[PDB]
Amino acid sequence: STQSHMFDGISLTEHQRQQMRDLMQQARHEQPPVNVSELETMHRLVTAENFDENAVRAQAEKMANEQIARQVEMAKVRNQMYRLLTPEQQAVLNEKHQQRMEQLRDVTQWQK
Amino acid sequence: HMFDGISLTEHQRQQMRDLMQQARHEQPPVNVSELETMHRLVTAENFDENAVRAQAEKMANEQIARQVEMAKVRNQMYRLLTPEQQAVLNEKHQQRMEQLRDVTQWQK
Ligand SMILES: [Zn+2]
Ligand SMILES: [Zn+2]
Ligand SMILES: [Zn+2]
Ligand SMILES: [Zn+2]
Ligand SMILES: [Zn+2]
Ligand SMILES: [Zn+2]
Ligand SMILES: [Zn+2]
Ligand SMILES: [Zn+2]
Ligand SMILES: [Zn+2]
Repeated sequence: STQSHMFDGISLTEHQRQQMRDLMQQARHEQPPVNVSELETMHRLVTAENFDENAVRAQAEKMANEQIARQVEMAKVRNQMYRLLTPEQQAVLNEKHQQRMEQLRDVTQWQK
Repeated sequence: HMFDGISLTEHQRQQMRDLMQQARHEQPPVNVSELETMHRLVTAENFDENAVRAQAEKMANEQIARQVEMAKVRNQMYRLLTPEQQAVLNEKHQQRMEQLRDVTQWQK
């Protein structure tokens, strides 16, 4: 899923938005477009009378081992978008990120 | 989502919510560490494809365990259902599948 609102709280000259959106949808491209297949077999497994954990694990690992490519590509794009920014815009980015992290930890502790 | 369109006694509704909480228990927490080193990679002046790969995988593991535990519980819930309800679920499943398919050839 897109990082957007990734440039929330950030703006971001208009040519910067041009260069951004072009191509940020290339980051909407090579996102994860699921199969009716993955979904059908997943469904069959989940709906089964007795559960086959090893099967579902197998299917998960396949799916992931797949996505990894996309993951990497979209990471590349993201990095480009990042490089297209000013150290202060960046500052704000890294701040947003760090916030997000803290939130995640708070949630970890609460659910611990 | 997966029950979208099924109901469903209060007793069993609470069973399922109970199971849901205890599931947000048995499942792996978001490894904020890997997230750190990832953001860190993504924001470096020069980009290390292989490094990023290493991290992607290193996270993949938690991703998998999540999928498996989530399926474990979804299946527990399905078990809780009654024959009727399970059939309704099949209805919704097939509808969903239709929409999906009919769309996966659109516009073609
Ligand atoms: Zn089916
Ligand atoms: Zn299903
Ligand atoms: Zn696949
Ligand atoms: Zn906090
Ligand atoms: Zn605990
Ligand atoms: Zn950080
Ligand atoms: Zn990040
Ligand atoms: Zn990991
Ligand atoms: Zn387990």
